[PDB]
Amino acid sequence: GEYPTVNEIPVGEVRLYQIADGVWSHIATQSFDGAVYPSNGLIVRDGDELLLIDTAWGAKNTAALLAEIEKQIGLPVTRAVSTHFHDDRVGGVDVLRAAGVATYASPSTRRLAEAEGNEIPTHSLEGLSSSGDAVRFGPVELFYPGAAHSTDNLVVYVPSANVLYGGCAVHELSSTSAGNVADADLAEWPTSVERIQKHYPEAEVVIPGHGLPGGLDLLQHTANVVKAHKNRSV
Ligand SMILES: O=C(O)/C(S)=C/c1c(Cl)ccc(Cl)c1Cl
Ligand SMILES: [Zn+2]
Ligand SMILES: [Zn+2]
Repeated sequence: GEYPTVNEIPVGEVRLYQIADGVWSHIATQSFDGAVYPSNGLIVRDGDELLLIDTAWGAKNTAALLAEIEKQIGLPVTRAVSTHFHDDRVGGVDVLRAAGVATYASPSTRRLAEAEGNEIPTHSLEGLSSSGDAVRFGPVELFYPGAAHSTDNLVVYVPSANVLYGGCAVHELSSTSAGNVADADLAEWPTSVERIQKHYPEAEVVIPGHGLPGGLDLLQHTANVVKAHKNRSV
């Protein structure tokens, strides 16, 4: 009865975990380049509707996510935001868009998704192109901390619950490296994390893109891991 881990979730199944009143994470697993990884997203209650943050990493997982939401929560998902362009965030957007969900991402994320051959959210989120930018979107704040895991990565804050969803710019405490840095800005990532720390000092829960949620220490840990990664790589 703890947060589910990668070995507890078959590929194709999705679990929900209650984080706060009206805030849940969704957890799925997927195979990528030969290994299996867990991945998180967020669900936030918006009246009698739900806001989804990130897909469940693929069409089949995302269909399973919608079914699990309908079963466990029973409110309609009306909008979704993808927090960067990789398949763990946008894979499944076509399933959402067919199910009548309005899908959103920054123009940067949409253009990078198109270039990569990934699914593309329908609507552009303006006002997030400069580091430190923040905009309101239903029950959350979207924040662009600067380049980190990717140049387009957004974080999401739920002010009613002081929940910070860091997406893939934030690592779990057990992480020992920056992971796949193909699209990363390793020089900027620690500064981007500092911007998050300064902007959301009252966060009570921090949810990484992959792995276990914790407190504010996930932010400092991430900066530490990324600096060490860069040092080892240099
Ligand atoms: O480290 C992470 O959080 C992710 S999203 C790595 C990644 C990369 Cl860099 C490209 C493609 C894909 Cl599918 C993944 Cl999972
Ligand atoms: Zn990514
Ligand atoms: Zn990721």
